[PDB]
Amino acid sequence: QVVASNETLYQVVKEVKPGGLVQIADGTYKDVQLIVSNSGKSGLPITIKALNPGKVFFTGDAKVELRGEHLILEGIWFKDGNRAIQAWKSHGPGLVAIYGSYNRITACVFDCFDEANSAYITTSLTEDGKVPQHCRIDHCSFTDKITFDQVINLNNTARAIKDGSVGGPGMYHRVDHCFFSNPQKPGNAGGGIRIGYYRNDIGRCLVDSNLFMRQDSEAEIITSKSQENVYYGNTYLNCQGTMNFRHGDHQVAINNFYIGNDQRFGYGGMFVWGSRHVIACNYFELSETIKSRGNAALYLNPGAMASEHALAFDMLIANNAFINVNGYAIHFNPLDERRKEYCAANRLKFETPHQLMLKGNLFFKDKPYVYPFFKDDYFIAGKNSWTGNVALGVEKGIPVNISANRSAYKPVKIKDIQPIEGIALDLNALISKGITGKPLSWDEVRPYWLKEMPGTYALTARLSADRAAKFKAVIKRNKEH
Repeated sequence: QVVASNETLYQVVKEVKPGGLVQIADGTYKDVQLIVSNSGKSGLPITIKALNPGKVFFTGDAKVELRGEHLILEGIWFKDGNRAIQAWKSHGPGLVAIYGSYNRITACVFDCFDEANSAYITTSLTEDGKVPQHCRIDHCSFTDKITFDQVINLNNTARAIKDGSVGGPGMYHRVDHCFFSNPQKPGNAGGGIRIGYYRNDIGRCLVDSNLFMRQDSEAEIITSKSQENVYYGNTYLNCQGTMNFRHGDHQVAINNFYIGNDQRFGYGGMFVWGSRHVIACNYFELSETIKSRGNAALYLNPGAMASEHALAFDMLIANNAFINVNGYAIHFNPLDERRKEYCAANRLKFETPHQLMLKGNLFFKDKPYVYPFFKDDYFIAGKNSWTGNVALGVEKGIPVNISANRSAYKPVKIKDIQPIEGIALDLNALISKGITGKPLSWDEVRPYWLKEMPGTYALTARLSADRAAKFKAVIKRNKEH
């Protein structure tokens, strides 16, 4: 039914049956506490949506909890928030917390909600330990987030000092067609998306067709902290950070576009920890790279095997293109001084990237940038294998024999890559085709009912006076007194 107030909303949701449809009348729902405990059924989900998306706003000291299964939240605009700053925390449930499996949140807008630290959307474990699975977050816009923690957290474990060989279960969630553009916070303040927490956690989540435009929250655009996650067809435009395989081996990044097209900031990028990854058909064209990280497009982490800063080794880097990157195409030992010290302080064995299979990659440069294609201060003959790559425009930087014949460049056929269980993608076929399509635009991801881009950071790299003030206050109270 049609509800026009928080109370009637609460009541109808408490009575709604599988296949039900709850439509929220045009208006503002202030301090709304939407708790959905009932469940829809496969093929008969319960849909809660604005009667007219774009005219329903959830505001104030609000909160949404999707606890049942087979639920759908659609066409809601979250703004003018006021949650208590002393009641919410990073690593806690998000503004919208999904505790049940098979749930979907689509065509919703989150725009500089409030000052309470937390993610905007999270999948959270119930107090008894159950892990949500098969959820989808799509066609949602996340802009001008001025609070700590990621925009989205996909959890399969509770935060703990850790490292008991145990690991979290596979989630099988999907995040697609979303828009992320948020201002830069100091330090490890939470980025765009986090999946899992430690290397023993299994993710098997699909993140595809998302547009990150000036997603500058922190150093990490995406901090993938679980095994077997697949990142496909995502566009990262002028983002001050890198898309990372932070914890967990065997991760996949295929046909993503990393583009930096101005000189305003340093952009990225992918920083890779761990082994057995598949990094293929990605396109890197960065006008400026990140100085603090080593000025590169692809960073391969030096360190101790399977540690907190897992050595990056034994992986496939194929059919990628590094076009006019103003920095190294590939840095083989970024942050090595810090990593060495870290290993020494933890009695770990410091090692450097090796057993890398670099096949059919294109490295090209014709602009007046000064960086050779590669940096490997620990180069050892034969530690890595190079086959079918092409490089021209600048010195390579390392003693490797590579074809300079561009007209003969051809992506390589790969056919021994096992697909990830639960994810319907033919990895061998996708890699073999080479790089397809091009960067995604706003119209290709925006909520069907939304015409204009919310917020101001994406197009101006600036926050309004009111939002800039709140942002400083948030940052200030989180720093030493």
